[PDB]
Amino acid sequence: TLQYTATVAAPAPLVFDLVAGLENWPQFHGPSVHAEPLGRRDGAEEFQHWWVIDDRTVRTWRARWRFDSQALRIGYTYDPAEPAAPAQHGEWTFRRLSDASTEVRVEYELLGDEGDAALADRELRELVDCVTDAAERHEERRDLVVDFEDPLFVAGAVDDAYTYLYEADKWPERIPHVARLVMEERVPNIQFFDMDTTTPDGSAHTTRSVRVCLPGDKIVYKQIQLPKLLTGHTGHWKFTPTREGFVLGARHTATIKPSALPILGEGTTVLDARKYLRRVLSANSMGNLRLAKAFAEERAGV
Repeated sequence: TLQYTATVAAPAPLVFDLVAGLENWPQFHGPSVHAEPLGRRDGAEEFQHWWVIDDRTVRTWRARWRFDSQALRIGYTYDPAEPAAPAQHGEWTFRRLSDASTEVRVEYELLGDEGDAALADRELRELVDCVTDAAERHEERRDLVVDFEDPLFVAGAVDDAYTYLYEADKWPERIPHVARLVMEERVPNIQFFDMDTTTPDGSAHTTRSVRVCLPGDKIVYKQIQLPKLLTGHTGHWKFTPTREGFVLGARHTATIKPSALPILGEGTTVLDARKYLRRVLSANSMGNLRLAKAFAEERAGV
């Protein structure tokens, strides 16, 4: 049995919550793109995981988790991943050292012979490092992290709006200011693209996104090449049926980089950056939502 232990300057329940909240790892852990709950399996919670492991490759695998918020323990088993990574079995424990200090310990084993133990060790340490940072900077992140979702009712079929937001390779001809989009989808329903967006002031900004596409449900994405103002940006396009149509949701979770605040002008505060992002990101997304809505409603005979 292998082991890694670290000290986190935050309360144990907060650290436990960060690790247990699998769907939110993408908010503070670089490689994490999504985690999708798949139901129970005799008391365990089954999940599918997606990590971006280089700028054109995603690793996905199935896992089963056991969360104990009373004992502050988390058990997990990973099936073998694609591309190959070994099966793994482990346990997290979170131990009080003081009111605001915690000892995190992970004990685990790789199953089988074919793994890269060095790689697995480094990946665990980076995850624990990210947990540590998110926990220790919890109060600061309440100001740096801009998290919101804007909905729009659509009187039509989910599949039509889903197709519209899924076929991003067509956006340059459909969505204003989308000047270029270079799509890669070698693995079905896992997309990478570079995108150039123009703005009224001349300049054009390139970003790169990775998306996990869940047909009929949602598209979850993460920007892996970011604007200078951000250290993180995740979001989705979500489709929620109602009795009279469905409600398309555009979420953004964007993390401000304090050192880049001056990019918005002399005197820019964190709140100024939050206001900028909330307005600019929602305006861009609402443009997409209204286009997807029109597309779906047209196909529904209005």
